[PDB]
Amino acid sequence: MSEKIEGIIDDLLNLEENAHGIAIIGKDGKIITQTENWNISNDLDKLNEFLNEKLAGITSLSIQGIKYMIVENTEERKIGTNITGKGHVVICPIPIGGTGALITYVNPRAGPRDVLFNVQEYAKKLTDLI
Repeated sequence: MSEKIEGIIDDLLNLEENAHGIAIIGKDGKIITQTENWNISNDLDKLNEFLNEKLAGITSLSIQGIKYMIVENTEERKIGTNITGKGHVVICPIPIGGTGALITYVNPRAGPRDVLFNVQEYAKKLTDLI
């Protein structure tokens, strides 16, 4: 963790109104940082399993007791939506198809595709820092 990474996250949160939570997984599979409104620590093994699964598949992912149905899975972005109104999650691998990730909890009132432009770009900003 660094203040450079903290600066990037703060910039993303101020820029992207529908980013309601952030977590970063380092290239080693460990949590670098996360926003204080959630904790993904007890779900890290399942998150890493999903992040690193090769496609040619995992259909749901639970984070902190919220079940997300997987509606999109590429090397660039993986999207889960809770279907009881609890929100969405967007996982952007760092690098594309890699072992690090920028994870965004998405405002329940938004669609998860709404944050993609910003989160995919900010994932690329973290390439050399994680």
